[PDB]
Amino acid sequence: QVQLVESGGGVVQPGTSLTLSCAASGFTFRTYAFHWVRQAPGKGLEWLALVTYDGTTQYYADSVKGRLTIYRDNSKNTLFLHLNSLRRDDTAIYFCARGGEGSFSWLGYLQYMDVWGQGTTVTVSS
Amino acid sequence: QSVLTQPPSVSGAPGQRVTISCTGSSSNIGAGFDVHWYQHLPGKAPKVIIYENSHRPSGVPDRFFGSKSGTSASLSISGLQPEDEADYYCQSYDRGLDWVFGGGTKLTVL
Amino acid sequence: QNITEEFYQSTCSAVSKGYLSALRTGWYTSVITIELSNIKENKCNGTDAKVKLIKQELDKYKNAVTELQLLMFLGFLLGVGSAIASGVAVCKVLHLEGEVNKIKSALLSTNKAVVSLSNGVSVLTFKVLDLKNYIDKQLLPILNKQSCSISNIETVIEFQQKNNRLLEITREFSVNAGVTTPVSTYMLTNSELLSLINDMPITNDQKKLMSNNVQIVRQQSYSIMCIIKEEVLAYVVQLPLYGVIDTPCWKLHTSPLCTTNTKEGSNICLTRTDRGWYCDNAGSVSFFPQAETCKVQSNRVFCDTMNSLTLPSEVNLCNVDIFNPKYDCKIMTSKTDVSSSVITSLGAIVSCYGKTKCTASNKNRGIIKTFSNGCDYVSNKGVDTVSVGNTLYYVNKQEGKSLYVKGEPIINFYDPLVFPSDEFDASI
Amino acid sequence: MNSLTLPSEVNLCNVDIFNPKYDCKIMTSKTDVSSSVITSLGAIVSCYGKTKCTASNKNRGIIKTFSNGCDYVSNKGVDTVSVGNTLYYVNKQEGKSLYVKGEPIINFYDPLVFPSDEFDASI
Amino acid sequence: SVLTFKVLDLKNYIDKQLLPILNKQSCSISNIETVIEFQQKNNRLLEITREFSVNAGVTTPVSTYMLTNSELLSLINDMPITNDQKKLMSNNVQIVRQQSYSIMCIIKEEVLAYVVQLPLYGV
Amino acid sequence: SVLTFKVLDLKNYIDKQLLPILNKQSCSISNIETVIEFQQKNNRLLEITREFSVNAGVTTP
Amino acid sequence: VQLVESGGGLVKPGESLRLSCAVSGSMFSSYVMHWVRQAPGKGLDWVSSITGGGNYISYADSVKGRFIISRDNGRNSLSLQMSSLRVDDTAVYYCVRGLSGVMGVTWFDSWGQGTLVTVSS
Amino acid sequence: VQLVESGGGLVKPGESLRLSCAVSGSMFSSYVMHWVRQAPGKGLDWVSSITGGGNYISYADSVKGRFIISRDNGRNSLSLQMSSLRVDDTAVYYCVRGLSGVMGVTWFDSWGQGTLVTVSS
Amino acid sequence: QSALTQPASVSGSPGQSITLSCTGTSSDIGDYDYVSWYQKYPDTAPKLVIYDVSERPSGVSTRFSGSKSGNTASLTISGLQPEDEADYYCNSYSSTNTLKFGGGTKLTVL
Repeated sequence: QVQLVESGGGVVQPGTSLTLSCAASGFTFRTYAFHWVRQAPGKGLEWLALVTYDGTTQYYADSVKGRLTIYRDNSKNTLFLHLNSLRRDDTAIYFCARGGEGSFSWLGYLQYMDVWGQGTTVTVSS
Repeated sequence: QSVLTQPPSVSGAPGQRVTISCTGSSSNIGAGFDVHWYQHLPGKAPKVIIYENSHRPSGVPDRFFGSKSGTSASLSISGLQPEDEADYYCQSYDRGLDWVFGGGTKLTVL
Repeated sequence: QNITEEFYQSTCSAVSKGYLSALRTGWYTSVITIELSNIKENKCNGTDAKVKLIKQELDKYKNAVTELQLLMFLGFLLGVGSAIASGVAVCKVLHLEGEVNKIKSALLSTNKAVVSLSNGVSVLTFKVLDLKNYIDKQLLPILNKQSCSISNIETVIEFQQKNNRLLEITREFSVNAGVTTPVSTYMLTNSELLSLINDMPITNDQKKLMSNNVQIVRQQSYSIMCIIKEEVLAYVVQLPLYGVIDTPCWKLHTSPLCTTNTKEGSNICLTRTDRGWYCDNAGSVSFFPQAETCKVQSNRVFCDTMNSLTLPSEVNLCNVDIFNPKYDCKIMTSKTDVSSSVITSLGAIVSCYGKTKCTASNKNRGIIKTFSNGCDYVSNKGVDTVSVGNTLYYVNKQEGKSLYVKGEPIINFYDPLVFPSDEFDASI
Repeated sequence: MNSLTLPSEVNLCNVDIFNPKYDCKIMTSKTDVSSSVITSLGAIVSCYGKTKCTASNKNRGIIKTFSNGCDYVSNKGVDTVSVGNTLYYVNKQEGKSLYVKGEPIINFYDPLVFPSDEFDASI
Repeated sequence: SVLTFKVLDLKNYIDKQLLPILNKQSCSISNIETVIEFQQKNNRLLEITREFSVNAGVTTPVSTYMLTNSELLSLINDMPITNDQKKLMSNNVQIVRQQSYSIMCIIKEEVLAYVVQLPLYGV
Repeated sequence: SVLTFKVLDLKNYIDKQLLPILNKQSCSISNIETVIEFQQKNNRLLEITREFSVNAGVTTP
Repeated sequence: VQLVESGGGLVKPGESLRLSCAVSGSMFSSYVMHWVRQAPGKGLDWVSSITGGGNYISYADSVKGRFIISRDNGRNSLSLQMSSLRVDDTAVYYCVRGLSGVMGVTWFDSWGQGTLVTVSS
Repeated sequence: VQLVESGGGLVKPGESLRLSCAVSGSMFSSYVMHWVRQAPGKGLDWVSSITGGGNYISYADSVKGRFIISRDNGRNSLSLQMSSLRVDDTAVYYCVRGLSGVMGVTWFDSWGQGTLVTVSS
Repeated sequence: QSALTQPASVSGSPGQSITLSCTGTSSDIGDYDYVSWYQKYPDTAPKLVIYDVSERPSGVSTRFSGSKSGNTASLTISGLQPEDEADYYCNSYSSTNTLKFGGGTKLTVL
């Protein structure tokens, strides 16, 4: 059984740094790797970030670097992001996804979108 | 001035168990160095209560019990006795100030 | 500095008075890791000339990583201890699952750190190279393009600079099979060894001593190879600690002492079977019989205490006065008469007997001394060479003050022939 | 190439030292040396006379103190052994230990009739 | 009738990728990329020459420059032994590398070769 | 009065083929062929350094 | 194993003077020597260390070359010189014979009697 | 140096059963063990080999994990399990105590009596 | 944010062939053999339809066909369906260690 379900999100004040969590079940987790992406209403998909097995070489997009930190736990195998200094523009649905096959830390092997989540909706307003 | 901190206001009646804790920075003790508890009763020379937190010296009672954890050393005494009035110390080999000593604790009976 | 000696003529022996011990007493373990990423197939078209060396070099790197994957006179009374003990213990701690992941995660950006393990051991961590960044930014974005072709050859020669070190590690551990004596500079660069000197929990005078003798600690250090799993390849240096520093430690040279009986073979004789080093460590002395274990460097000896004896502090009493009712004063004895000579730090003890030429000679005046019979001594600062029989020796010309005391033929105090002649280890 | 093709009767002497089947070669000397050796699964201490004899580990400090005679410690109870002025580390590699009760064999003979002038001998 | 093996092919590289280029009229190389791979095909032989001037014909143990480890595994799959010995020697390539010796044979008619005395394992 | 001998001539190479080039204003080498022969004139010295670093001053053989 | 030392008194700051240390141990050749001081009021702190042959000297930050220490092992004695002085340096000074640790560390075993040195006014 | 083994009989194919081997050797700890079989008609061929501590097992191509061999060295005995079975596997099975050759080749010295195992019908 | 230029929407009846494309730079979908196309239905998770320039994953029809030409990735269809009304993106490893995405092309039928 291959699935990706989400945790966290909702309506957020400007600022008030957000912690978002993945969740997955029915397969191995440490062997592959998880990574984070979004898509916002009014536009398409935009890449955010990637990790490998354990916490090593945290890839960040140029538009996401600094505000977002990303880290994986080996205890119950759920990727955690923490994004800071929330602006008006971050209202989007954020998707976990998995990629990579072997013991690799290279982005070329980390580009297969083998499974997607349902995404958390994050909305900022007043 | 001492990097080692221990409360110099600990005292009690004879009979119970009193635990003393001395803590330091990361560059000492927690950087793989040992702590050595002394005593400073007035009059004769100050001598070691316990060293490197497990070896007690030759002639001591078993009331003293040393332990270490991270940057913090503990010394517990069960059954306080009247001549325990002393200034108790802690030392290490911090990579900055070479041989350091703590503030000390004045133990006395009531 | 202040090297001095006292050749006793009572029993033919030299004591090297005045030295500082600087003895190891324990090991300090440290883990050294090189991070590295798994490379798949080349994904390239053709052979070309620019992008060719990448293929053989990455194949060499693959061969190295898969190869290391496939990788994982009182000596008779001298005690034996497993010197490769703490390092293999730390490797065994690393064999437990999820343990080297703590090193992987905790040493993410900091170059050196200290982590706790699952056995309460919290020694040290250190990363030596960063093939993560180089491999995944300066090699794989270029070699793995569509119809790959390098920009310039300057890219791959620095890849030599980032791969010959790993290949040196591979070829060091392939030859000596996990245990290496001593540690090569490829397993630890010398400036980084100094950094490690500024890291381990020792007092600062030990730091100064080890800094001034980096070659010594490099010579006595060992290396054991730990695991490769989750591609965080690491090993342990078992570099020596130094417990006791700066105590007098003397070298007892010994020589035959044989009576000059003209009748050959009937001249029973004896030596002090005490050749070696005696350092005054704590309330006793550490005795090292095997002279090859101990190293010397400019008034500073360095000798590992694993092969020593915790001999009692009453040893100078026998060293000065051989006939004392306090020490056993061990004796080598045999009727065999051998012309021979030994060299101390500040001179030479000649013990030629019978029909044998005996000369001390220097290049300035030619021959300078002729020894008739009995063991004799020459100061080093009067002579360059000593010839006994048909062989030569050169004395140490290192500067020091000598004093030659008057002794006596001790073996002539006894009867000429009642002695036994059939023991290596004995005593008075 | 550097071995001996010794007869198959060697475990008999290995268990029972006093057997009328093997020579059971002996080193002998009156010299009293405090010393210790390390096996795969522990440490044999043989300190004699006035000498500190301790088996200690970094967990809780010292764990055993030896009075006299040769004694033994299992590897999975201790990290280091101190004899006199020197320390050794035991192999922490996992294995099962069994310590059998023996006896002071040399006290079965007279205290002083033994020779003391041979490196190679036998019982 | 023990064995034969060829480790390198300097015939082809020397007479096709070096000598047609270096021996032209007013010689000049096409690119420096030609010479660095010549470093790959000459550093091995230089490692040979540098490790036998030291040990004077006989070397203990065998260095990886005399035999790459994959090729040692190939030789493991070559000599007439039983396959369980092959598996053991495959698992202890480092040990058999430690035990193995190497003696220097002739160089005449420029077909330079040398003998390895890698250990067998009977029992 | 035993003997003297000079094995290498890094005076000329360093002060004529390296420092006139590396120490220019906004330095840039002419070609990589300059530095690889510098590998020929520095690998030997590095080998000497790593021989004496391992055996600690005295080497056999 | 005992230890007697002298050199105390009331001397003005700014001048050099001897501090003796006269341990009567038989095997005082190897053990490490330290000098510490206990101030009136404020507790005790380390001052000076000397190691055997005296080739690895170290001092606390209060005295950088101000207190110079030297032992004559042949006379089995030790001496500290007040090259530079300060009015806060009044304290009871203690020789102390430390034993090397399992690693290397000084335990500061049985001390001296302690000599009071006053530099006030 | 002799060898006695049991376990023969007529059993249907496709079931696991036991073949015991009960050598009475005095120093049965070092020598290599083999099990071979002689078919009715067609000659004898090798089946299984086991080496001392039992860490270098090998089988002929007729059985890939079908015949699993073990030895208990303390009880100086061998056990062979017929995990998978075939009707052609009827044969007289022989334990053989083989001795290592110069390279290690087994000489297959003195054998057992041989136990007939039939799997027809 | 830097992305890939794509058509906003394409008009095509069922049964015809669309050739929806994106164009980047050399440090983009150009080269690297990492061209990927992805389609997504509204309020559904996106799914892999084209990876590794022309390789097709499991659980998808072969009527999709991805390719590239220089710096231009293309995805072609045959025999259009009403269920093909979706948005499309081209994702590829850009060599400044990132995974650049597409602008979204809406395939619809009338």
